[PDB]
Amino acid sequence: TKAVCVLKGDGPVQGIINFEQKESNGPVKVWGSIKGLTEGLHGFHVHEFGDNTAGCTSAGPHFNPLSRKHGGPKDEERHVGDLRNVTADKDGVADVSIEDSVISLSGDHCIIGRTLVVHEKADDLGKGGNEESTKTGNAGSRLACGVIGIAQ
Amino acid sequence: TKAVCVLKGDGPVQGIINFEQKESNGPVKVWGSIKGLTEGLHGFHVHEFGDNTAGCTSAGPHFNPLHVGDLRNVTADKDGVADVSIEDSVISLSGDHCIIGRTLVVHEKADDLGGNAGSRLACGVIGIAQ
Ligand SMILES: [Cu+2]
Ligand SMILES: [Cu+2]
Ligand SMILES: [Zn+2]
Repeated sequence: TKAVCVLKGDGPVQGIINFEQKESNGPVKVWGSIKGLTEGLHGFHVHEFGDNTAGCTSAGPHFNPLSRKHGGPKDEERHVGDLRNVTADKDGVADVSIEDSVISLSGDHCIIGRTLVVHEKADDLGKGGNEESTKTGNAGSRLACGVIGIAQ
Repeated sequence: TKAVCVLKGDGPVQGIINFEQKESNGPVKVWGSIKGLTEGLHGFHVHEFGDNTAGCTSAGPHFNPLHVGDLRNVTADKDGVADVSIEDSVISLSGDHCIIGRTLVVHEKADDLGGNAGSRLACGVIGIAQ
């Protein structure tokens, strides 16, 4: 399977992110770039709904089919949608090259038809000592998003 | 099971289309509106790929896993608005005819039902809704 997402938002933030899974239960490669970002770390998650009728707001919460706590490290408790942080350079460009073992593009709990979101602030990966850390990672507002679609 | 699609293009054509399927073995209800169209019939199809990196062009061909994406035509009234109210039992929101993650496209011309529908005016990726 291959998938793709066009990220867009109100601001200068935009990008394209590609997904590829060679085998049914194989790792998913996630790669592309996002620009218009402030230099530094930006939270990066799959959200539950592929509903962009009210912008990124209508995407709902982090995609969490197992009803677990927010995280990031793929070897510890997380939402399925938790993809940690992207890092923007001095020119505001975040080149993305990730391999994730928890998301999938087929079978149970796949992310096709859901929304990819890039955030205002860094994701604390559920490591903070506050309630918000366990829910959102304190990544703040949604800067750009798009629906994840099947690609050729 | 519910889905939604925001149709956009590089012209005036735009709309929102909703999909609801209460039963996995039953019909999908398709409803919404599209504005900015020329009066008359317009091709209305699910295309294979939910790839909008090149606008509607990257959506690929008419969706056909066997066409399954054959939703026929919408009718734009004289004010350029098409009211969409469709029940289709060929498309699905689950299983093998699943259209989630694919692209809904509205066309310049009428689908002659056998498809000569012309340019892709607006499109969007079909996403899971609450
Ligand atoms: Cu998020
Ligand atoms: Cu078509
Ligand atoms: Zn999370």
